Amino acid sequence: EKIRVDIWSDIACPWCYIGKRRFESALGQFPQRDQVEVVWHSFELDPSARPLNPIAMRDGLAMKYSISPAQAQGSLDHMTQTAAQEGLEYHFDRVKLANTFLAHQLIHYAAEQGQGDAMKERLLRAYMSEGQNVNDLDTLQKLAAEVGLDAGAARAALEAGTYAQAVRYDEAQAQQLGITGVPFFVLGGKYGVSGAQAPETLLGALSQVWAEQHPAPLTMLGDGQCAVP
Repeated sequence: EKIRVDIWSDIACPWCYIGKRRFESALGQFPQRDQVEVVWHSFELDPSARPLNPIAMRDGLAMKYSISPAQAQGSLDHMTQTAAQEGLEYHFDRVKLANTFLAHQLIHYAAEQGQGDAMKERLLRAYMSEGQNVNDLDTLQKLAAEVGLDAGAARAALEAGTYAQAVRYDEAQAQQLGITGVPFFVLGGKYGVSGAQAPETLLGALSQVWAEQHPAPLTMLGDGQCAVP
């Protein structure tokens, strides 16, 4: 009697924060919201990224998509305004272009304490709005503390690379599934929703899945059978 939602996401993707808000709006409108299980999965836009790339986000975007810095800025402006409608105040001018592998590990650590979503949320805010470097261990330990985790233990887990493999397995699974962009939603292990779609769309998917798991009872009409006990 549960609905599983698997979400692949990168901390470095502004559409993932937008998508998280839109999914949260859909969940709020969904009558059976208490039956929904959300599982975040690791995705790295660029697994081979430098620990910290010193350049401005605008310039990194320009290089990535081979567009003018003016066009890249227009893309940043678009995402900024779109995010504001979700109650997100982005500051792309402060963004630190960090490798997110360790941050994804922290989310895995947090999820074992049952705080995966809060850790994900904290990291998205730290990256998109607060100009924090999510590759930096001090920073990650601090964010873990703010979420209410054992900050000493979290940092120990990060330095040990305890969840490094769990993160790579997440990314492999996305690759196997053909997920090449984020956010990506999987509902009931069957349905896929690509990108940060409208709450109405995600609500529709939730509703469709619930409906399929709870079909109308048949009218039984009044010499044996094989039953599985």
